This record gives sequence, C-alpha cells and structure tokens, in this order.
Amino acid sequence: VHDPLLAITFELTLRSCLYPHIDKQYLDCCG
Amino acid sequence: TMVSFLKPVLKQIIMAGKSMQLLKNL
Repeated sequence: VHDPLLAITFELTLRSCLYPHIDKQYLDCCG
Repeated sequence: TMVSFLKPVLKQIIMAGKSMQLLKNL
C-alpha cells in the first residue's frame, strides 16, 4: 500500500499519511 | 533493540493486534 502512496517532506509527513490506514482498521476492530 | 520510527502510531498497532485476537477467541 505505501508503494503507490508515494505517487499520489518525503518519509516524514508523507509517512504520516500511511498511518491513517492502520488507524481506520484499528477503530473497526476495537469497536 | 528498538527504534522510534514506528512510535506515532504504535498504540493503535498493539491495541489492534491484541483486540483482534480477542475477536478471534469468539
């Protein structure tokens, strides 16, 4: 998933766009 | 023995893994 995310500041704020994907899944799991 | 790279999302890592296993136990 993060390999196509690089196309659409590198590995600092860009890497902080990867983390919402594990956050959204985590919310569904715990709820 | 550890890095701090994964720190800003680590809580939601651990708290998802263990809770998913507690789903799997049902």
